[PDB]
Amino acid sequence: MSTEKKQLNPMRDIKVQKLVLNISVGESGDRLTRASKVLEQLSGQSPVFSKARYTVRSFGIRRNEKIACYVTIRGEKAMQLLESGLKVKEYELLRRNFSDTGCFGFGIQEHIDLGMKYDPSTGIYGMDFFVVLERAGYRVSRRRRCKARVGIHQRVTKEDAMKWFQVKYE
Amino acid sequence: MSLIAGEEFQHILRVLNTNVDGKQKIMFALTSIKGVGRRFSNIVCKKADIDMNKRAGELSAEEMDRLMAVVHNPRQFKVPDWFLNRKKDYKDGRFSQVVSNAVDMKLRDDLERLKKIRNHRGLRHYWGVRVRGQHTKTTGRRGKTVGVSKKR
Amino acid sequence: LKRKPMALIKKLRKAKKDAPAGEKPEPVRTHLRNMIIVPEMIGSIVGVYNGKTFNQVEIKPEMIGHYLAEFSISYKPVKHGRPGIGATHSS
Amino acid sequence: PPPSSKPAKSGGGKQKKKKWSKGKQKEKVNNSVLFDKATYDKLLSEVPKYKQITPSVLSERLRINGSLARQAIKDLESRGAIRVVSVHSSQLIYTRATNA
Amino acid sequence: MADSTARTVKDVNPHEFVKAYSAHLKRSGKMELPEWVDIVKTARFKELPPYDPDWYYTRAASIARKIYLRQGIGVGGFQKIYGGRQRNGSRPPHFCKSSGAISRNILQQLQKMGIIDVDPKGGRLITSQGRRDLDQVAGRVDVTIA
RNA sequence: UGAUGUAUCUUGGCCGACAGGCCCGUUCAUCGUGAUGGGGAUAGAUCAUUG
Repeated sequence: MSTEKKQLNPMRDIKVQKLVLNISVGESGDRLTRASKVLEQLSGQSPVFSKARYTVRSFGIRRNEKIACYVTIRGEKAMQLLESGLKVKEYELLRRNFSDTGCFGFGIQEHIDLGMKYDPSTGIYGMDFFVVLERAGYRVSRRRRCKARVGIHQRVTKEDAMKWFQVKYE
Repeated sequence: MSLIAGEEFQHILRVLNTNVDGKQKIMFALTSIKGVGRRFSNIVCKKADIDMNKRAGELSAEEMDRLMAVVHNPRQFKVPDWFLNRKKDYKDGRFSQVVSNAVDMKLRDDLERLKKIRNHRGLRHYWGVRVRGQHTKTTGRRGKTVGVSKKR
Repeated sequence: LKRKPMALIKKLRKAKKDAPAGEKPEPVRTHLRNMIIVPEMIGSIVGVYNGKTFNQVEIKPEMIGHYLAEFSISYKPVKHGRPGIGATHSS
Repeated sequence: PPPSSKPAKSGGGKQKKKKWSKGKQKEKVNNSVLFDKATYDKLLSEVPKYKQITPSVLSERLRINGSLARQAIKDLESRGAIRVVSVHSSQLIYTRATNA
Repeated sequence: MADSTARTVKDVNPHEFVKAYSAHLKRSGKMELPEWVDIVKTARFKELPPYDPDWYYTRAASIARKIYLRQGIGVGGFQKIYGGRQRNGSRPPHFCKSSGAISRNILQQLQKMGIIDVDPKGGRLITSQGRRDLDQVAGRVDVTIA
């Protein structure tokens, strides 16, 4: 329903909902969740434990147990992450990783970034940095009481996404 | 605490990716380096401005940074394919050095290669037999399975 | 494309046979067509006869041996006249 | 006294892997913990009164300190004059504190 | 002061000789490498970063004790002496020497200085000057041994 | 009882990393007893030479 043709912006322009940096490997294969250390450094705040629910067929009977780790960041902290993260995968590159929904994600070792290797006791190769982009009004699908779906009208587009991010430092 | 000339420290690299070496002198440690012989290792340190006896793990940040860049790419050395861009697939690109995960990754591209091309090399991989010639007379247990009871 | 004299490899080029040499231009000028029944294996590849129907006899049948879009800076007998030797102890 | 199992079409049995492995050294030689006093006084200095002279390697073994690691320690002490070494080819030799 | 010296240029366990000599060799004007070394010159380990005490000198010094007694001695006489170049077990080598490039470079610098001359087939022969530094040094050494 | 580095048909010598192609004719830096600085298996890239 994209209504652009008016007299526009400041509510329309994109913002960062979140950056989630998530590891998926498992326990035992590298450790407890020790690339939490590496997350800890790159992002700047502590990652939180990922448990699983549902199926595996492959070892992974324990269910409730540590297997993964994540950092959902946002404000300045997400952006500050983007700046370092944004520059490492090369550019430019590419429409395919963007969804139509207007989010984009990439992989690489935590060791990419400025950072000491020396502090991370382990490095671990890859897992999604995910960037959630959205308009101001999101708060309607998010907030509890008066949830309303986000309309086609509101929802970010890959074109819109590429533009706002391509606007900045890549 | 009081700032003493090197912290306490110890260190974790990823360097290429995923890899964490230590205990060793830098020259000798680098040999590990998914990129070096004993021959290579001495060169990179002095060019980089790193001593022999300095362990790679004890070093300060910028000394390590210079390592990470110099190995894959550096001063009076280079490497570039060239010829006329003609040749499709596979080539050499000019001795990938480089080395390490890019080389293991290209070593797959190279396995995959021969096979579609339909050369005698590729044709051997599909079969699973060792490609650059052994005695055969015995030995090759590895090449396509364990000792497999009698036969028929 | 672009192309001109001189090409790489590793200690092969000089004088070479003449009977397969005289044969090969002929399908250029009178077009792509039938395979060429040549046992002669010592004829180093050259980019003039690119993308053309060839055969070689490793021995009792012909084994069609196309110059592809890939197949050149390699050696002629590799292509389809040893995979028969090899294939039949991997079946 | 026995070996291990026996091979399998493959194959071999082995059985054995070790203690381990710490005293990695040269890293702990730089940072203060082993370098400052303790290694010198405890290992090196404490050992000497019981036996006036000891070979470096023997010292190596009892003390469970790397041959390189207390080569450096020894050298510092030597400068102090606390210890006096002699020589030998195999980097082996003898370690003494004081003659007396 | 002479007595220990003289002789000792000859008879003294190298190892203090070569060491002793290399420091005296440092002073000289020359040592142009024109970047030939770098490509992969010697045994394994052995590219020339270490070399400023460890290869270059001890090599320059090296020829020099050899030449007095051995002479006349030529480039093949040099190349060989350290080297292996053993017929392999085929599981080894071993290392690989060169050493036409190596030998050549050490001999040129010495000639400019006036130290070595070449006979038209017996290889090059010690000058008055070449004996004169080698032996006046073999002088310091015999004292340090005894 | 180790490892490695240094030191202890051919040639002259100019140019080269092996591999060539010519003009004449035990000492001690290291090794820390480490499936590694052990081990060289294997596979790929690629240069010369015998032919």
